[PDB]
Amino acid sequence: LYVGASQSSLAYLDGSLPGDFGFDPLGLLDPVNSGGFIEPKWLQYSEVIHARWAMLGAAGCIAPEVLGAAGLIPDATNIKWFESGVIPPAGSYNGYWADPYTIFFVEIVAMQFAELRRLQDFRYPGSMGQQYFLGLEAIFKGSGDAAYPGGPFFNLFNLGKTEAAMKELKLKEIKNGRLAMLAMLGYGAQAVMTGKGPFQNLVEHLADPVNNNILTNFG
Amino acid sequence: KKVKIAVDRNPVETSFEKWAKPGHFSRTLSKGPNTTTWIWNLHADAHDFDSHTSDLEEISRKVFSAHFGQLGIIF
Amino acid sequence: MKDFTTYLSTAPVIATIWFTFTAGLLIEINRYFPDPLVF
Amino acid sequence: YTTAIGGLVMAAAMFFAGWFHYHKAAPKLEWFQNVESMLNHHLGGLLGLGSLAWAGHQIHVSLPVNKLLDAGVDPKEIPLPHDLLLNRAIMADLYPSFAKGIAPFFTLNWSEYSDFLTFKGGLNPVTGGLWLSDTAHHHVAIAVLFLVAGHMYRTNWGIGHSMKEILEAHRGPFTGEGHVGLYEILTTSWHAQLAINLALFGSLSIIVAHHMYAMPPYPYLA
Amino acid sequence: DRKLWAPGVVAPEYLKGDLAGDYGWDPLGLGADPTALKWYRQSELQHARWAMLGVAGVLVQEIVKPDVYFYEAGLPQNLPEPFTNINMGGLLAWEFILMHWVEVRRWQDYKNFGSVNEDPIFKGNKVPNPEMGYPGGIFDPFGFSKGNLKELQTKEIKNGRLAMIAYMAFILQAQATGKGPLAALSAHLSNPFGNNILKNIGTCTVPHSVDVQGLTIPLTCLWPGSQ
Amino acid sequence: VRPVWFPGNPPPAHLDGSLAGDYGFDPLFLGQEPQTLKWYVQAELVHGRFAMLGAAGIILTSIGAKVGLGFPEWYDAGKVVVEKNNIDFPTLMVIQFYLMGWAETKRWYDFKNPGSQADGSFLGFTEEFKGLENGYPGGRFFDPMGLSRGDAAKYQEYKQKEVKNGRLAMIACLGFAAQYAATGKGPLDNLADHLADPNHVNFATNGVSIPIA
Amino acid sequence: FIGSSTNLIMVASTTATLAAARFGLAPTVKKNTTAGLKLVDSKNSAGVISNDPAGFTIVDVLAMGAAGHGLGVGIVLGLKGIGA
Ligand code: CLA
Ligand code: CLA
Ligand code: CLA
Ligand code: CLA
Ligand SMILES: CC1=C[C@H](O)CC(C)(C)[C@H]1/C=C/C(C)=C/C=C/C(C)=C/C=C/C=C(C)/C=C/C=C(C)/C=C/C1=C(C)C[C@H](O)CC1(C)C
Ligand SMILES: CC1=C(/C=C/C(C)=C/C=C/C(C)=C/C=C/C=C(C)/C=C/C=C(C)/C=C/C2=C(C)CCCC2(C)C)C(C)(C)CCC1
Ligand SMILES: CCCCCCCCCCCCC/C=C\[C@H](O)[C@H](N)CO
Ligand SMILES: CCCCCCCCCCCCCCCC(=O)O
Ligand SMILES: CCCCCCCCCCCC(=O)O
Repeated sequence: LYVGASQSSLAYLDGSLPGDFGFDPLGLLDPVNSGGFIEPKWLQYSEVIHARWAMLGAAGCIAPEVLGAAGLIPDATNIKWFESGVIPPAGSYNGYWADPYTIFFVEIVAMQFAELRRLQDFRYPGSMGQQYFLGLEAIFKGSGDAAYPGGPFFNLFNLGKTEAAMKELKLKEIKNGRLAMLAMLGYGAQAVMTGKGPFQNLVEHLADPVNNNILTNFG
Repeated sequence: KKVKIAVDRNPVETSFEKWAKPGHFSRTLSKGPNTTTWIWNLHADAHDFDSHTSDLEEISRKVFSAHFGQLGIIF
Repeated sequence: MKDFTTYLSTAPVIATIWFTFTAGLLIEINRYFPDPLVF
Repeated sequence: YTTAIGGLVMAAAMFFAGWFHYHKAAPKLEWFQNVESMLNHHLGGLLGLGSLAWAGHQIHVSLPVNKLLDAGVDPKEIPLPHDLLLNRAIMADLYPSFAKGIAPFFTLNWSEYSDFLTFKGGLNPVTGGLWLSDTAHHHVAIAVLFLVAGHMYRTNWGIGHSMKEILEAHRGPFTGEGHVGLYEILTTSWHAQLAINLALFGSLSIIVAHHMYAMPPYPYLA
Repeated sequence: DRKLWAPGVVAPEYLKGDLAGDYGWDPLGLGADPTALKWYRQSELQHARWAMLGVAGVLVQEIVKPDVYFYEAGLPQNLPEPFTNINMGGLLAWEFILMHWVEVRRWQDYKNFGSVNEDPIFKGNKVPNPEMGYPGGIFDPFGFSKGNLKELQTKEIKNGRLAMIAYMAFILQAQATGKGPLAALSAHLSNPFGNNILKNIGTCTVPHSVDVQGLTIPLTCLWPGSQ
Repeated sequence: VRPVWFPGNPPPAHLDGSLAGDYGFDPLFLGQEPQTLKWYVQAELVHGRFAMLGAAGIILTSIGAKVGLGFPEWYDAGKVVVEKNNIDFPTLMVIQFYLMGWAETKRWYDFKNPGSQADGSFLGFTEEFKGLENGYPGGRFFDPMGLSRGDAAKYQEYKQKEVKNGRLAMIACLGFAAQYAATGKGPLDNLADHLADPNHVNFATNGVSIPIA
Repeated sequence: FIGSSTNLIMVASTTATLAAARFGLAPTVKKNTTAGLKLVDSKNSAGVISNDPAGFTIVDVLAMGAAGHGLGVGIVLGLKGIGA
């Protein structure tokens, strides 16, 4: 469907996976002699994980600048995404309730619990619903697909009642996630090249596109 | 005609069972020691991968892992 | 663990541990008793 | 100390890679016999990317730090490598071409970079070793040459070469059939490849010894 | 069938509508264990009743005494006569003893249903106690339970939930602005575009600590705002 | 069925839940053999009991130190006792080694031959050294209250409580050592410093734990 | 930079390399060359599905772009090296 399709990649891409456009010139989903991490289940799971994380990242990288330009948030906040303490050489914010290492330890424990339980459910489907977890195991059963667990919390409003609706929503999620991944890559590249925020780059380009682009930002 | 990533999953099991059996790689040394010569043979045919088996795939895999161990030593 | 102990019981591993123990004992003896030439 | 810790981590990674490739994911024989793809990667990726990465480090760290060391600056007062890599003011002061950014590279105005990419030759009169600007330019040229050479053999597309075709096309009247069967010999015998690699590797090692005493590349080495 | 909390969602199998105010809402599945469900029902009833009492107390206190801050009303210098500057230790002792007695009786009623209905001193004075958390008798002297108890319990739990939300709103409003709910409502009515959560947030009017007579009690806001 | 140290991971074969505090935690398979597991069970029980005594003593002494009682810290109590009281340190060490040697030697030879110490060769005492299980030496001397010879369910619950409290005390002693080597003060002094300011007084701000901070 | 000799030479070089392969004058992903420099069919493992009338795939675009860039960079640096 897309550009770069091949007869070899079409042997294993029959539209079963969500967002299958037959774009695989590097042949990473061939089930013939597959192992380790280069296999269809892990690759699709990693793509949906990167998709959701990049969606949150793109929104979180462009939200404080847009909210600051709109006057909703004060002037103490509204800093660039790479100047919020992420990279201390690029700038750090000292307005938090604690230093970034304490918050990092909190993130270590929190992310370890979430990610390790997620991994254990991927390795053993449904194993996160038997052991006692303060009664929360009733919603950690998931389904056969580790990428789409569902349940009372992960599917709060029980959307996608029909299989077609669920397929449509899955395709929308993967496309928005790919767009967000490209946006995050663009955010990093613009931060290294221009040295400013992404919304600032968008504004500067909208003012005069001929004098504001990658060709004029070289030197 | 197609260049891809061909692989086999879990061919050899990670265990210490063979660590207690010296000379398991060769059919001649698998019997055990009877003379001191055997001991020297145990060290002379250790890396001789094309003598343990005639399968080229096994030799290539052993070579790959030997290269990784060597780079670990260098690091 | 039985296989690991059997591997540690082989001649080179036992020789390494024994020589390390003997060398360490001799080194510590010469360290706490410097230059012993006579009794 | 940080480099030592990184080396220990890399050693553990190499050991884990060996264990993983022997007991968890062992490649088939057809994966090892992809000499065309292997050569393309070792030429472009390994050699070319390694030379390009070292050229980048030499341009951004070795060149300004060593220039300041040769200028008489105390090692404690020299800016940290990340300090030189974060702002363009210090680099522009030490090298005016840095004030133009990467713009002269894309505009085919490489001559503007004539302050850290030259052909000085000889040796540094202060340190006695080769000029690091010349070594950086050397690594840039080497990286471009190896990256160009890394797109010679065909892998999964029509463009590229087949080594068996080139070997079979070389045949004269005084040699009979020629290189027929050499490709099958080198793609199935590890000892033959080991012989060729060991011979060229040892020859290059001796060449390295001669080139290193003759042209000392490190400061205060001669 | 009853109306659920979300259109199109399917209620849990353990929520068939027997208990009052069952909207089929349990995203965490904390009601899977029947014992845990009964304990959480008792906890929700206690929270609902205490929140209704607190909300009504704050509102009536702000109406009758508009110059006394409900947040700082716990200080001994703000107590009315003849309880001003009273020793808080004896006050805490009184509350601890009485609350401990009644809560132990209620807990025993939860563990062993219908086992503490009788008065331990005067025999014959018992309570009917139809369900758990609903003793009645001396607790309901007006006798309003001899009728439609389902809709009455539904109204009770819904009003309690609304009061829980209301009291937490009171706490956050007093923490961000520094005034009672009625005063904050009047201030917002004076200028809706100037006094809202968009500008009052980020400021924590609660001090770092308070020195109640001799000992110092540490205090904090619910969010890391400006002290 | 039973909870494990890593949910979703199957418990090993050498850990079937018969022992107290069994969570199937053995990634290195150090206790795969039955005799080795028996020895390690007794070692863990002794370690936990000593750690419990140490944690209780350290906490009580630090409590007396925080209040105006003059109690020395746990890292200086030895010097304070040896210098305050005319007590010879090697003599005390030899006496302690003699008593511990006799007790631990009887325990060791009982581990080698269960019930051997009940022969009556030690002052005629027989049932006081018969032993109940591995690492659980019941009798009128070790358990004068008779809690190990009555109400089996309560006994198993107490066994689980003992192993869990022992592991917690071992972690507590390790924390005491790390806290003293990183901050330099006692455990209660660190607790007071943390309670005074938890957002800025922790391991991420001591300047020793995280070197890149 | 637009309209200069460098830009014009690079654009002409890339366009010339792209026009030769598409019109059957340079090696492509579909047509290989022999030892006598004669076009002939290939055995590509990818087999990129293209809609072009001559089968010009994206791989051909990348290869011709790299070839034109090399020829253009060499020509510009050669002219700048001879003072012309
Ligand atoms: C001799 C070197 C070597 C070679 C030839 C291979 C080859 C292979 N590996 Mg392997 N591996 C190696 C070393 C090597 N590995 C080492 C040192 C480790 C430890 C870190 C691993 C750990 C590893 C795992 C866990 C897996 C493989 C897998 C594979 C197979 C396919 C995946 C792949 O590599 O494609 C392409 C590679 C990628 C898509 C990811 C590469 C991204 C890396 C992280 C980029 C950074 C490294 C880069 C060189 C540094 C540049 C600097 C940068 C900061 C700019 C393939 C046959 C997979 C497999 O078994 O497939 C069957 C698999 O699951 N490898
Ligand atoms: C702890 C993990 C582990 C375990 C339990 C095993 C277990 C096993 N491996 Mg394996 N392997 C591992 C990790 C592991 N391996 C790693 C990290 C690598 C990459 C190097 C390999 C690569 C590998 C290959 C290629 C092969 C095995 C084989 C085997 C089987 C028998 C050989 C044997 O173990 O004898 C014990 C061997 C040794 C103790 C020698 C180890 C030497 C190390 C690697 C280097 C030492 C360098 C030394 C310090 C430098 C010398 C200087 C000197 C002065 C000290 C056995 C079941 C063989 C097999 O399956 O039989 C067909 C097989 O051919 N392994
Ligand atoms: C651009 C891609 C690339 C790169 C950088 C390498 C690099 C390397 N290969 Mg590899 N290889 C590749 C592609 C690549 N290969 C492909 C496509 C194939 C299949 C045709 C192979 C098949 C192959 C075989 C059979 C062997 C190698 C070996 C080696 C190592 C030689 C040791 C040395 O002297 O170099 C310098 C050493 C270093 C620079 C040490 C640092 C290592 C870093 C991490 C580079 C590793 C990059 C590599 C792509 C792994 C990243 C993938 C990710 C999954 C981790 C070297 C690290 C030998 C080996 O196994 O070594 C273990 C060997 O026997 N390769
Ligand atoms: C491989 C070698 C290498 C590397 C790594 C670098 C790297 C760098 N060079 Mg450099 N350079 C090199 C070779 C290299 N160079 C060579 C060979 C030459 C001689 C021709 C030069 C000459 C040169 C000059 C003259 C200058 C640089 C400059 C720079 C810096 C900025 C690059 C830039 O201008 O914007 C380019 C934009 C990018 C590279 C995009 C970055 C992409 C990022 C990493 C994406 C991250 C996205 C990620 C998903 C974000 C999510 C993270 C999450 C946690 C939120 C940079 C660190 C500049 C400088 O340092 O100023 C003093 C500068 O002026 N270089
Ligand atoms: C298709 C294909 C096929 C063939 O065959 C093969 C190949 C070629 C390989 C392919 C391709 C691929 C690709 C393209 C890839 C890429 C990816 C990406 C880009 C990702 C990102 C990705 C990205 C990501 C994750 C990101 C994320 C982010 C985040 C979290 C962020 C966060 C944050 C925020 C909020 C804000 C602040 O201020 C900061 C922080 C805190 C930091
Ligand atoms: C008309 C038409 C069209 C259009 C088309 C086009 C327009 C295409 C294109 C395209 C292009 C426009 C492309 C481009 C490209 C580029 C490339 C591919 C590149 C590159 C690079 C490189 C590789 C380089 C290298 C180097 C360096 C880096 C330095 C040194 C030197 C050298 C050169 C080596 C369509 C289809 C729509 C429709 C119909 C017809
Ligand atoms: C005035 C001297 C009083 C005794 C001083 C201490 C002596 C210690 C002797 C303790 C006796 C140990 C054994 C006692 C009883 C034995 O079980 C029976 N004789 C064995 O049949
Ligand atoms: C300062 C050290 C003093 C030590 C005092 C020694 C007291 C005797 C203890 C020796 C116990 C030996 C146990 C027998 C050996 C064994 O059980 O295998
Ligand atoms: C380094 C490459 C040298 C190539 C030499 C080519 C000589 C042309 C020989 C052509 C013979 C033929 O095709 O009939």
